[PDB]
Amino acid sequence: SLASLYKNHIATLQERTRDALARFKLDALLIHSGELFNVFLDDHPYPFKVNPQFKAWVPVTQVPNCWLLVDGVNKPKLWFYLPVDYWHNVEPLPTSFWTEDVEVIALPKADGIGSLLPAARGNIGYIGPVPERALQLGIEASNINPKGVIDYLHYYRSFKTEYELACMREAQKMAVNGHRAAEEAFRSGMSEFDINIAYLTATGHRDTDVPYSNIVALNEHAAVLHYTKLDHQAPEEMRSFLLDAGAEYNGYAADLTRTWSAKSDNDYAQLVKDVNDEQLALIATMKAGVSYVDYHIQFHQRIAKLLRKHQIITDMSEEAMVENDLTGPFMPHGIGHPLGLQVHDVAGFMQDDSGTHLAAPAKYPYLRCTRILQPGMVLTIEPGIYFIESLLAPWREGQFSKHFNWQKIEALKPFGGIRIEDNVVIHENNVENMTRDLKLA
Amino acid sequence: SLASLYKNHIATLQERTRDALARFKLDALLIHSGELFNVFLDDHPYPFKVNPQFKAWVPVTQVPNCWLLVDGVNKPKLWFYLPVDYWHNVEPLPTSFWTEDVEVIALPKADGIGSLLPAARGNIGYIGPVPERALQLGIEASNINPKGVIDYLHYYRSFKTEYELACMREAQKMAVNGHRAAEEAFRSGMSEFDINIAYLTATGHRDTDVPYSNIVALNEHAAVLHYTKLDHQAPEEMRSFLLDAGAEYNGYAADLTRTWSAKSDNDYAQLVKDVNDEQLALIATMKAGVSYVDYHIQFHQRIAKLLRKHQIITDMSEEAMVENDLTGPFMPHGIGHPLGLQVHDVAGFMQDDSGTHLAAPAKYPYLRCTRILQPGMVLTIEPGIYFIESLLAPWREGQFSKHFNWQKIEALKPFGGIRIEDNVVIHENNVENMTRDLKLA
Ligand SMILES: [Mg+2]
Ligand SMILES: [Mg+2]
Ligand SMILES: [Mg+2]
Ligand SMILES: [Mg+2]
Repeated sequence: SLASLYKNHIATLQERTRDALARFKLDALLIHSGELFNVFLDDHPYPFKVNPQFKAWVPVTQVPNCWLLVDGVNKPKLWFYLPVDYWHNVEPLPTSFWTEDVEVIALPKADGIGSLLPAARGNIGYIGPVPERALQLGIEASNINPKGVIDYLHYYRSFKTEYELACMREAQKMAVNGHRAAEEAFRSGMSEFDINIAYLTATGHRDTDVPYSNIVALNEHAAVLHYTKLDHQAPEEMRSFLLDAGAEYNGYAADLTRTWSAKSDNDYAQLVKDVNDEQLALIATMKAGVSYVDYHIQFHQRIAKLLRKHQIITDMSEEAMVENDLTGPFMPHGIGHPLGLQVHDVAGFMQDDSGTHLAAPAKYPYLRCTRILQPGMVLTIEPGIYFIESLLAPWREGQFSKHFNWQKIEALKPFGGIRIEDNVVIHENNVENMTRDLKLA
Repeated sequence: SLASLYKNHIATLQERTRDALARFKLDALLIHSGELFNVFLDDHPYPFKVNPQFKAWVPVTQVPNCWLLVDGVNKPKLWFYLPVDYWHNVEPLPTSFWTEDVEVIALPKADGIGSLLPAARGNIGYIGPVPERALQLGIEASNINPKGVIDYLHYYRSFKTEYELACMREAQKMAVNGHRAAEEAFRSGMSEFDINIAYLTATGHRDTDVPYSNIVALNEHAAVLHYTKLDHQAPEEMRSFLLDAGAEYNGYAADLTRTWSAKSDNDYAQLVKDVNDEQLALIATMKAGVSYVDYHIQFHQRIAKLLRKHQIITDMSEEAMVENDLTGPFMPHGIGHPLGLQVHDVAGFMQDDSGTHLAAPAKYPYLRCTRILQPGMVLTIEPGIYFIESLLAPWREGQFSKHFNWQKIEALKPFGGIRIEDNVVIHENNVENMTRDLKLA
């Protein structure tokens, strides 16, 4: 099943590659997995992060010095770095399903790749993180990471193959398990550090191989959007927990966010439940052929609803709240973004395979996606509401200050904020919510 | 007390810097903490690894875009990157023990540094991982990471101040706690992954912030010198555990290795005990004024003694065993190296402040230290005995094959290997074993 899906994946990628080579007048693409490099003045290596364009073809993510030659017609060729040394642990020559559709060739020495490459290299496009290596290998200067080919392929990354979707559902499983374990850790009164430990234990991940840094935010930290630190002692009293964490399977990411209240009978808990319901309703409105921006704006309308309902903003209609941008400081980020091999996946602004860029509207400058919904797309939906003094301050001084319930805002600050993130897949007649299909409350 | 020590530290570094600047004809050093950089084609950042030369002055290890300006006479100036935006964690400048000896100035934008630096930059030497940024700031290309100054400073990093020693002792405490918890995990039959969890829990480290990747090796994996993988299921039969792991405090590293046998009554357990005792005896022989190579060779003699005692190598004297290099494949690495801000600390081969280089002897090409011991040096002592087929097998094709007890070697291979590592401080008339002072058995 997964194997046959992978045969389709290879066929799709071969077609895209063939079209790209035809358009940009190239013979083939040489895709480099990457190389190790050390910290300044030290021999301490940075962790290896594989070229996304490399793992786009094959599930090999932990091996540098690998090389993929593709022409869209012949069987893809993979030179797989296989050093023989007693120092390091070395990955064996892979023989999994994918090796049936990809010709795997052992590469004992990294500098042995040059003699194995095609004789004529003048029309080969190199894609990889080491341009100097490409130049050494006889790749023409302009064929080193050519932006036209890269943009083309990125545009087509927007549309996931069935194999990719299967991989992403598998990542969803791991992330869900992690989130449940983390919630249990929170309920037990554990610190952010220990909660993180519980998440990693449940997922089988290390902090060095999660698709992105975990956000384990207790209380006020929930209002901190890029919170990546971990307190080693639990707060004096538990109030709230925002967890933005995910997982990875065959290079494909899940990226989930859940928010919990320590108590269930306060304003904050009610607000969390409301954000949940609004998120689900928004998703229920989603369909192909509609701009993603529409859904961003839509959630700002829902924010206006919640602000009015909870008496956070008073003496103003929801419509006027949106018109005057009062909802702006409460969700100062976008409703979400494409998801795939990368967490913030490529082509979020790209309208065609020629690289046409459509920026976010000035009113919502941090929106990461301006794409028309089409079947095959995988997108995050991550609405939130936060109470951030630096953003609220100018409002307190301005003409709309009287509309803000500063007392209640102060009362909500110690709870930080709320975000609820699912990952969905656009289909012809519906939207598949992978996260909720796994019943993550 | 740490404040007073730090004041002394500042005085020391000031004088070193003054002398270096006078010698290599510069007015000041501009030392850059570093910059974030992302994965190829992604917005996923690599973990931040501070410039060792930067944390050499101040205990700031997690903040990019910081700049130290030092002339060796006036109070050190530190522009501390302190951005004001509703993302990540917002807080004021540090007011810790070190902020009275250094002038700390908030830097809200990374590109604002250039207008805050002295106008005359023709004689300012840049030290940092971003030469391009130095060029942008008008630093002469020949003054970007100047070899003379860097080598000089590296040479003097060999001699730790009292502040540095204190920090290293704290790191020792952390690491010792980790090793104890890890041994306990091992005895309980836990997988490498769970043992690593236990280590991280006891030290309070993350995999992303350990000074070097943990080596958690069960059974045969102990024969793999750089084993940084983790099995998630415990092996069928527990036989051995080699743990090479450490900790960091104020940017200063501890690096410890311990080896345990599942059973206490077999040959392997006895060999582990013997290696431990021989390590301790070697350390008991250590003296200032003596070459480190002497101690490397000495431990090869001790290895010869053990191999003879255990009937692993037969019918050859210890002296002849060393002369013919039969002990070679049993410890294919150095006896140790300088330790400090970096794990493999600097100036290991550097004989003077002019950068004179003394290579390891050809017989022991992987020895990382050729220094004469002097008071204030911190060194690792990490002897080991391993059973590595790729290194042992060729001896069967040679004239000394008859001296190898291949049967016993075959019996010992399932246990992998043994390494016992302590971190020691050289003093005038004694050697301080920080690790054993903490009673890590
Ligand atoms: Mg997220
Ligand atoms: Mg997201
Ligand atoms: Mg060491
Ligand atoms: Mg070590």
